[PDB]
Amino acid sequence: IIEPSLKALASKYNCDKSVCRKCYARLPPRATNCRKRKCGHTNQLRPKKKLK
Amino acid sequence: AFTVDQMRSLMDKVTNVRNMSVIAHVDHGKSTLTDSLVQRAGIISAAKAGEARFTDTRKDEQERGITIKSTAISLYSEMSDEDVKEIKQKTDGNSFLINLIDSPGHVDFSSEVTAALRVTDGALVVVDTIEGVCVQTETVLRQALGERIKPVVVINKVDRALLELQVSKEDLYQTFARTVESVNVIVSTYADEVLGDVQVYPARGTVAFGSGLHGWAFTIRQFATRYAKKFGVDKAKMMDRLWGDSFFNPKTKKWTNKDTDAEGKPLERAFNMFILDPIFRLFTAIMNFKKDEIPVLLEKLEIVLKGDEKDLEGKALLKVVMRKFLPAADALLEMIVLHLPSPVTAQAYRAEQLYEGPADDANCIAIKNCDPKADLMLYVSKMVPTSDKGRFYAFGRVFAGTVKSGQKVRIQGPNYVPGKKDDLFIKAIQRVVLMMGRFVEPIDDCPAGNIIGLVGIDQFLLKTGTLTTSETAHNMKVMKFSVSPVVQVAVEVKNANDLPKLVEGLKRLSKSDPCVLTYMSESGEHIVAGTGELHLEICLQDLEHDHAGVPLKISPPVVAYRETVESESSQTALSKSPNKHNRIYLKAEPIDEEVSLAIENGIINPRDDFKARARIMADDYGWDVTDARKIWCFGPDGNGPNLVIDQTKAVQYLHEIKDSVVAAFQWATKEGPIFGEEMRSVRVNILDVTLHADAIHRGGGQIIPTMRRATYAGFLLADPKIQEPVFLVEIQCPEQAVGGIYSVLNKKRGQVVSEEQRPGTPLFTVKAYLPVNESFGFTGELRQATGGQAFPQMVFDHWSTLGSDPLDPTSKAGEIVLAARKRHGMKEEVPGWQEYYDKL
Amino acid sequence: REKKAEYFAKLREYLEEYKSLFVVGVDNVSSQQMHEVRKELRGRAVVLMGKNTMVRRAIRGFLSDLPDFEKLLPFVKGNVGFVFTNEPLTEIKNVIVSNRVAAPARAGAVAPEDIWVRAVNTGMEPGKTSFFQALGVPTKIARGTIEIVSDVKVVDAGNKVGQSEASLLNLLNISPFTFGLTVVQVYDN
Amino acid sequence: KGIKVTVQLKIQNRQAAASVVPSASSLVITALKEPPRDRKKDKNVKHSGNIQLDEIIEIARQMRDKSFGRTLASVTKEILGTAQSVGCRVDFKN
RNA sequence: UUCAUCUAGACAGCCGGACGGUGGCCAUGGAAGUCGGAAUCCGCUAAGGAGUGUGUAACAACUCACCGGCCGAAUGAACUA
Ligand SMILES: CO[C@H]1[C@@H](O)[C@H](O)[C@H](OC[C@@]23C[C@@H]4[C@H](C)CC[C@H]4[C@@]4(C=O)C[C@@H]2C[C@H](C(C)C)[C@@]34C(=O)O)O[C@@H]1C
Ligand SMILES: Nc1nc2c(ncn2[C@@H]2O[C@H](COP(=O)(O)OP(=O)(O)CP(=O)(O)O)[C@@H](O)[C@H]2O)c(=O)[nH]1
Ligand SMILES: [Zn+2]
Repeated sequence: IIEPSLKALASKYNCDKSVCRKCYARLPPRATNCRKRKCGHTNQLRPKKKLK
Repeated sequence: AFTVDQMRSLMDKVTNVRNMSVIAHVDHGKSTLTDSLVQRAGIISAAKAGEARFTDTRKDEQERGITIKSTAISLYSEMSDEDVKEIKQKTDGNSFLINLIDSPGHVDFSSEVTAALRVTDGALVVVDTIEGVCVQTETVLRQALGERIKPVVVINKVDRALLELQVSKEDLYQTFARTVESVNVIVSTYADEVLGDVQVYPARGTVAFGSGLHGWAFTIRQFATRYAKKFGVDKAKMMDRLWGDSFFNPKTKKWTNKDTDAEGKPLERAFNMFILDPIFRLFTAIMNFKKDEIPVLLEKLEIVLKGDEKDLEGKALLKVVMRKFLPAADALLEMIVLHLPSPVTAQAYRAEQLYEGPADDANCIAIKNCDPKADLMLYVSKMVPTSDKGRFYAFGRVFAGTVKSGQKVRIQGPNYVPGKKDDLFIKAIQRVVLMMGRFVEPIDDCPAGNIIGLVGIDQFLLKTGTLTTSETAHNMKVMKFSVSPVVQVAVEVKNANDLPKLVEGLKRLSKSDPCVLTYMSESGEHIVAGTGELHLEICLQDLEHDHAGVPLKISPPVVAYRETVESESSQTALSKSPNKHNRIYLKAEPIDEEVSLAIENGIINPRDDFKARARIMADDYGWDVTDARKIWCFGPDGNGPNLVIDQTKAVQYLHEIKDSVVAAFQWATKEGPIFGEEMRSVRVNILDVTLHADAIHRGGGQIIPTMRRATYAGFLLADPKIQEPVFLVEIQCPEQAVGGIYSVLNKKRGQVVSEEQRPGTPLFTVKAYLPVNESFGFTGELRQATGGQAFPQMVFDHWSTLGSDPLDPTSKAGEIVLAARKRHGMKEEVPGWQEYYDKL
Repeated sequence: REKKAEYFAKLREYLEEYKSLFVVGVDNVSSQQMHEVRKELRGRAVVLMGKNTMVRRAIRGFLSDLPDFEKLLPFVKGNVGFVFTNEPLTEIKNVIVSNRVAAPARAGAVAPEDIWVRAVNTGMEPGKTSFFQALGVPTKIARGTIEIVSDVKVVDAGNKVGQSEASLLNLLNISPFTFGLTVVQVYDN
Repeated sequence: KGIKVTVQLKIQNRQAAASVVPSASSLVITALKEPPRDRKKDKNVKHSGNIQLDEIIEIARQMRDKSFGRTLASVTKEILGTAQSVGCRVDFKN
């Protein structure tokens, strides 16, 4: 365990970002095109699942 | 121990006797601190052999680092009598035996701590530094605290924080701070109103700590006392005002309460400059492999280290120095003789919980005074075995009288009052032997409050026992103990011959340990119960040998499917026999499901006179008054779920056909057509019959067909549905993490019943109907959804109703009649409607 | 804009004839029991704490029956709001500042000022007593009551309200998150 | 007494215990509607009723949890009817 | 292309409320602002949905819809090739 106010520092910057649906890159918490070119800027995103 | 064999002079000196129970988490540190406690004894392999682990006693303990059960400990400890009158007790002797028992963690096992906790005289729980309280040190300590008992916490493993965790002067004091405070707040969850004064205070010498690997401990006394030989007087003053205040010491010796120096700088720790600056200086100095600071620092504290023991750097220079400073023998056992009661003091509030009668008879003064001259009863719960097949010791404790070898005492049972002649036994005892760790020592007599092994009496008690010799007294309690009746496993011998070794194997395994339970199926099969999974692993693994003598095989158990019809038996069915001899019309009226709970219990027992049950049917069920017309006798086995009809035409029939019609439909009312076995709340209505002959052209093998397709057919014509049992379980846990219970019941086809409060907020159990067909690992996934602290209880109550249409192989019921038909052995469920519906 | 036309007429009908004008810039508020001070203030003065028309609140005084309407055109900032009465305003100001009901912050939002915590009694069962490891206060149970051993700070200047240590701060019942009804400008006629 | 989980009004302070009702949301519906309002709602669902059964509803306005203040019974009668999805009590607004 | 919004201060951005009725009706052991069944509501209003989404097992703690302040203007969607 650590202090949860500092957990709001680390988990925001590695954990609670967004993810693509067709090639599984990590995406910022508002995006609409998976910026890696291979899936072709697809409009299919979702939240990365919750902590534990 | 050097008390060999002076261990009888100390047992009559009853003020000099104490005994405890160290219960904690699993990979936690119990079975090595006890090895320092008996490293004081001259029974371990001295110099050095630290990892003694005297709970070994067996294999599958040393290879795992684990504990199942453990015997006691004898010892005697030497000290000064100035160092002992801090107890209130008027004790005279200098030597003290600590006849030590204990019991492990393991939430699976944790009915076993009750058998060694309703018998002991003090609770000494063990807590890690870096972990704090774990989840079941507190639950397993508070099952039970309602005894009363004296919970003295003894934390340990400060070395793991001390070298790995890089602990500083403040953070480890915050570790003891939040650990000790967060563990003693929970002690007064159900502490009593006056004698619940067992709030752990450190400065009163209670919270001793150290390492099992480095093998040492101390509370604040023995670094206030050998420190109090210098630098002032006295022990109670500088030990009392300690722990927060603090002093200054760069220029002055003022003892304030604040945090600010006169120019503004923060002061210090009161703790780690007084009392543990040598542990930072010691091990932080040693673990950099310096050679300049350790002899001079050895001169800084208590000349000298001995002999050869200088040069051995590398974990021996580490390993021997605190052992030179202090043992855990003049530390922890010093705390044990200071603040822990004798049985003559602690037993006075002990057996009003344990004595079933009112405070009336000679035991209500001879237990309270714990007379050594009085009657000779005791109490026995756990049954430790020895290295034979098993002629297992009765772990007993006498509460009254000096018990004697070669003695004749009455024996009683679990739930028994001595009025009747059944199950009280009058035998004599073989031998009265004592035990330390893995060894034994025979004795002759003992006063009250002393646990002894008891030889040979084990044949005549089941998992618990009292054995009295003043036959007006009562039984001693069973308390309705704790966790885990709980789970079921089908068990079966191979190769079809060692059934006697199995049945003697488990009827002796039942007397082996009281935590497990065993019983028989609906079919008389061999299922064994259990407390969880790894318990059945650890003992039902070695039901292989030492318990039975033949290897076995394990299978999940077969749920008792039942059969039901409910609605109207759609068509008036007909049956023509394979000989052209008769026709059968019928229109079955399945009775309500009130006879499901109204066919067994004492409201009706059939084959009475034929008017009294007419009063019960007309006055209680809703039938007519002309039911005395209706019925004669039914099936199966007397106790069947039917009582027969008369919709036959009342002209002549059924007094020459009954003797092979009521002797015909036992199948099917003991073994049925759709799934295979019997049915309840059923009622066929034979409208028409035919016997176109006399009693020489009918008979046995001609008339025992007659229901050959009849109540088979019109049984199976309406809907019918197969039927299941659904348990009445309850699950107890506090409301930190109840959130998994309702959800996991929802994912396992369960039913919430209620929710209950209590004066506090622990143990908020929930009543839940939970069906048997998915009730197998339910305790296990309940542990995965809670994480430990939720203790199921499970019992049978009733027979519910299933409705997923078994006659068509589509749904859940079609699946279980399908695969359970494949293990039944016969093939498909019959389509029919030309079979069983002969169109006449 | 024709639904913004009923922001004209609801501002027209109050700015015709009456006595006072009193604007209040209320960014931070707690609406619930301050419009129970529209229920104790039921029919006293309907507030108009409305739209971005700070330019056209002073432009649209083209009637010039009271030509002092041009006051807030160089006030294109602040959340203005009109109340009015023909009564002495000195007595209502005693009660419309006493709307200092407060709640916890936004689970970790801003903080007004550093708060010192003494050892004062509350008197409940031991509830969150085993849940003081985030802040780390020495606090002891005695007589079935919660008593504080030593004084440990909670907040510090520069840092704000949190969620670990300040969730339990209103188990001690102070009022950080209100920002009550604050005076901006008062004038008669 | 109530089928909806009812809020009550009683403080626990030194012999003060009498279950009185605050005239809350589902609490005027128990009194004004038919005496089958505490009864006949175990299997039933009944979103019906349009008979003008009262015109003097305002004899609980000093009890009905002061919200709109200045008018006798204007605002409450279009609150209920929707908040009171049993009936509507008026031909005023639906 | 079509339908819209505004220098009468639009859009994004941060500061702010995010209610009283009323922990709305049934349902639900319980379903309290956010969980199933229909409907679908006024006062305060600057605002409030039977609430956008987390949240306890039912609560309490969080995010907006609406419109307040920021500063000075052009933006928003659906589409079409
Ligand atoms: C240990 O305490 C209790 C509870 O654990 C529980 O009530 C358990 O239930 C076992 C069952 C008892 C039923 C009666 C004996 C007749 C039908 C039996 C069951 C059906 O197979 C219903 C429950 C569940 C078990 C299986 C086989 C389906 C039963 C069985 O033991 O066979 O019994 C023990 C004694
Ligand atoms: N570092 C360190 N490890 C210890 C200490 N005491 C025990 N261990 C570790 O624990 C294990 C030995 O088991 P031990 O902890 O003594 O007993 P236990 O955990 O109580 C066993 P049970 O709880 O089942 O009775 C080893 O892995 C050993 O390294 C200690 O003081 N320091
Ligand atoms: Zn991409």
